Amino acid sequence: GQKVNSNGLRFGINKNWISRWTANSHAQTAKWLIEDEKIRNLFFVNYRNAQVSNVEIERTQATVDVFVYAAQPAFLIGSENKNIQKITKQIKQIIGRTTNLDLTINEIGSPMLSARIIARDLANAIEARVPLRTAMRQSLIKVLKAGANGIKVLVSGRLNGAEIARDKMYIEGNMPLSTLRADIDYALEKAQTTYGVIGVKVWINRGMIYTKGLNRTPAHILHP
Amino acid sequence: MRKNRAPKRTVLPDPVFNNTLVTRIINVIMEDGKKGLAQRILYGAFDLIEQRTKEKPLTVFERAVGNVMPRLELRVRRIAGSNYQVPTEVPQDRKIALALRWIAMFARKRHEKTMLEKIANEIIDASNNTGAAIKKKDDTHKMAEANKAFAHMRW
Amino acid sequence: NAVKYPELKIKLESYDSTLLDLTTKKIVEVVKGVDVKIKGPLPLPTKKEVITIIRSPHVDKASREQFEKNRHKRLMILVDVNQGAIDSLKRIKIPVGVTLRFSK
Amino acid sequence: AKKSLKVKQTRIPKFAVRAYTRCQRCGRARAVLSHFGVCRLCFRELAYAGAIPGVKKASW
Amino acid sequence: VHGRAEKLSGKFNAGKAFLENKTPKKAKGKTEEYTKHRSLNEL
Amino acid sequence: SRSAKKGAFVDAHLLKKVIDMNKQEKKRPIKTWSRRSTIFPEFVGNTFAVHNGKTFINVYVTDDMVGHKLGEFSPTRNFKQHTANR
Amino acid sequence: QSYYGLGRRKSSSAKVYLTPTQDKGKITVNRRDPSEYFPNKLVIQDMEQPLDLTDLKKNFDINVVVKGGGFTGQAGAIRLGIVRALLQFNPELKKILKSKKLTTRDKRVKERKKFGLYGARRAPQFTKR
RNA sequence: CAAACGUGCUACAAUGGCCAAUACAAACAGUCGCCAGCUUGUAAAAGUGAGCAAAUCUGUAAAGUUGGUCUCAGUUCGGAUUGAGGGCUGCAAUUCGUCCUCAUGAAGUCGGAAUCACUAGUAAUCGCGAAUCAGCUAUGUCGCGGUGAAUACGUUCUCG
RNA sequence: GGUACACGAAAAACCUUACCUAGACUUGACAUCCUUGGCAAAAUUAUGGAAACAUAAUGGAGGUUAACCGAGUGACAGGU
Ligand SMILES: [Mg+2]
Ligand SMILES: [Mg+2]
Ligand SMILES: [Mg+2]
Ligand SMILES: [Mg+2]
Ligand SMILES: [Mg+2]
Ligand SMILES: [Mg+2]
Ligand SMILES: [Mg+2]
Ligand SMILES: [Mg+2]
Ligand SMILES: [Mg+2]
Ligand SMILES: [Mg+2]
Ligand SMILES: [Mg+2]
Ligand SMILES: [Zn+2]
Repeated sequence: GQKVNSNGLRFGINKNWISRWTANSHAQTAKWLIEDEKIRNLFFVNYRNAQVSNVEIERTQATVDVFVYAAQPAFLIGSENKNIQKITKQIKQIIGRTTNLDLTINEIGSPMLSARIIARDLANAIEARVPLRTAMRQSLIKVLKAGANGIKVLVSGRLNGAEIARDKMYIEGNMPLSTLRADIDYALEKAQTTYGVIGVKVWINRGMIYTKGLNRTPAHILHP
Repeated sequence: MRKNRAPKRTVLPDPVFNNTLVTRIINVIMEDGKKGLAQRILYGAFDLIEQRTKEKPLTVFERAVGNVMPRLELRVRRIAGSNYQVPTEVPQDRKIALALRWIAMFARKRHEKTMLEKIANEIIDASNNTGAAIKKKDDTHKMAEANKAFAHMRW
Repeated sequence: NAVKYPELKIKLESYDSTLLDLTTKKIVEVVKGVDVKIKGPLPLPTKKEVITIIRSPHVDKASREQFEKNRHKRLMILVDVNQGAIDSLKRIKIPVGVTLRFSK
Repeated sequence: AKKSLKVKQTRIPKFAVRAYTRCQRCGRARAVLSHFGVCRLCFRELAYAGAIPGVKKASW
Repeated sequence: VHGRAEKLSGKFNAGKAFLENKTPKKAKGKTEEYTKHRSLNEL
Repeated sequence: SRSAKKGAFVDAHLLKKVIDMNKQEKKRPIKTWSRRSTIFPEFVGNTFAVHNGKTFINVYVTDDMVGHKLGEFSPTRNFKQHTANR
Repeated sequence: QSYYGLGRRKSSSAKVYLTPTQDKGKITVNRRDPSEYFPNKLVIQDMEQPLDLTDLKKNFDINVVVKGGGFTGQAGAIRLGIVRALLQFNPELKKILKSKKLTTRDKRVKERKKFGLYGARRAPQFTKR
């Protein structure tokens, strides 16, 4: 049957919000919600070869702060800090010149056990006509060797260009979905294939959170 | 399948007459969940019973209700279809319950005026074993002796 | 010695609770490190809004989940502040989520 | 015919009553939340991602 | 024996006066100001 | 229904045409789409072509039709007989 | 030596103050006669069941303050409030009340309406054909 | 719109209709808003006009209690439909907004074959609030409280 | 059918609107890429107008083109 979104079911209990701001009124509350969505999608869609895992937004009456964690920030930084000013001008055009931007590119630790870049690597393999079984086996074993818990990958679509759509599941370990205390990271991606659309879903388990609290604690940023 | 009888809401204390049955019949004539209206109806009807029969209403009410109590109950069992009514002895709690439901149902159909006089007329008509609740009890009683044969087989 | 601000009524409200408790603790600690008599960090009723939205895209209005957004609120009124407190009040840095309603 | 409907809503009309509210991410017209300017089915994906601060699931 | 006329005519006169009065007082709003989110009075 | 202070309502394009058309003796059908303008005493004697949705149906106003709406004296839909489904 | 009780029922608080007296209890609810405040029914007595089965001759003056609920909830609240004040005067007395469960919260509150339902657990009329 | 079905509302009534006085909630919402009070109006409402960015100000609680009247009738039941006069929103109310006032007073007196929901603060029922919304016969939807029942012997039958 | 029928639609007078009848438009009301300039779009008042739209007006924030305002221009935009 249908299941509730794993990330959305754990928000406000064990997971903090990706955007943290309080608006003045309901008219400026709509702009500040669409603006971060355009901004967030920009980082992920283009500038993808960087494996950006998550972008958080923090806004006050007039000051915009962006915190972008990546595995390879060299592509953002560019040649002698080139690409970075460009993205800054891009961001300024999106929100407006009247505000203050405060980019804070932060390098990420333990990049693998993040469901965003793993899904991105999966999506890249499928678009590159790489066989799904072979592509999947390498990603699962490398993630598992990194020293994490079970990973759940759902790859539904017109598998291998077929005319009848299927779905392939692959569990490897204990995935307690009914538990709220687990640190489960969820992400979804659209693999654009020449024969249609492929849906990839990645559930990753990063241990048990035995410290109560709405996070306020670094996530997959700490090193081994 | 249930094979379990969880606590049956047990309450009895009565104030005006200390007769649990008064509280039961109040709840029976209750409609739309208005306790005050039904209690006024019963107490005004009880007040009406003082002015006619010149005796204690509780004694008259028990004498009516004890008279309405049925003895046999004809239930339903299968036999190639339909049911050859099998007579069974009803417990005392249900026995009183069936009596109270019947008194109210025949009271709310009389040609009389406000249910005060209506239920009062109905109850007084049942204290002399000649009324509408009696006939129903008579009817259910008369039907059971005729269908005495199938009493041995129940299920 | 001076006051320059009598009856400074600071009001706090935020979508989150724990951040709000942490911030009031920091505010009280700073304001008691200076010479101000805090009346007390009392809690006010939390205004909760709930929006009901149909899960399904096309049909089945019956299946509808629900969401909530709580506006936790606190009050704290300072009697006399003076520059000794006011100047130290400038370096507090309140985490974004928390909202201030200083009414002077 | 959606994008053009979206563009016309952005442009101001000649009468006040000619102005309606559409969703700002997609172009859905019906079931739009004025508190957020977002229709009911765009509000779900953003709420399930944490973009809106403080909107958690309800248990009552 | 007026046969309608007089009463509805007065209403028409009011409407024509309204139509000929029409002044482009186009506006959109009412109460104004008192719209902010405050700060630490200078942070 | 409609308030008093407000009064009646004509689009004033019909009103300007009617004043011009009342002065001109040789009146011809007036093609108006404003079925919403109420008939005012000066319209009397003229003929209009109200847009029913498809065509312009001609209405000759009289000293009696004054007060209602110009579209009320024309139809929009038509139904005159069903057909046995079976 | 006064006694204080805090009852509750159906979202209705109660502050009952028990004061020793010997000139008739003179029960009082919100500075008003209870026979004018509550319906003229056993509910007016419903509050006195624990003040009856034990005793009321001790003429305890009752000072009731209830803010919330209807009248049955308030009566239950003052009953619970009254019993909790009685649990400070005479231990044997306060016990003989439990012999009837009159010192326990009823735990009965109105349920929340659920979506798709005409009430807490109800459901639209079902049509099969 | 000759018709048929589904889901709800209103009823066929003195457990009630009408009139007068009057007691007791919770939750939510509010600055193009909530709108107190005052003046006018048979009323919908208009004008004046504070107060409230809100545990502060505003959004009349109704059932319930008492008193009066109606005396079982197609009625002081029931409100449909229709005519006229008004109020509000809006450029704009005929197609096709709703409210008030007056006028009229269809059917219907417990509903065939057959069916639905339900195991306590629950049925039944009485109000209150919010969403989308300039306005809207939403009687819809999502919520909140007031009163508050009956029954479960048993699995032989019935559906899964 | 259960699992459609106070369902999508948490508000169809205009708008919504995707439908019909008409009056108008064609790298288009919206977008990028390219050669090329910016010394505007608005809003509003006139006349003709059912209104689209035309002919005339205050020629407009700004910032020298930032954004947009355009020309030229074919790939194309667009489809509820
Ligand atoms: Mg589209
Ligand atoms: Mg609208
Ligand atoms: Mg006060
Ligand atoms: Mg008033
Ligand atoms: Mg009537
Ligand atoms: Mg009309
Ligand atoms: Mg059950
Ligand atoms: Mg289906
Ligand atoms: Mg239309
Ligand atoms: Mg210039
Ligand atoms: Mg230039
Ligand atoms: Zn949308």
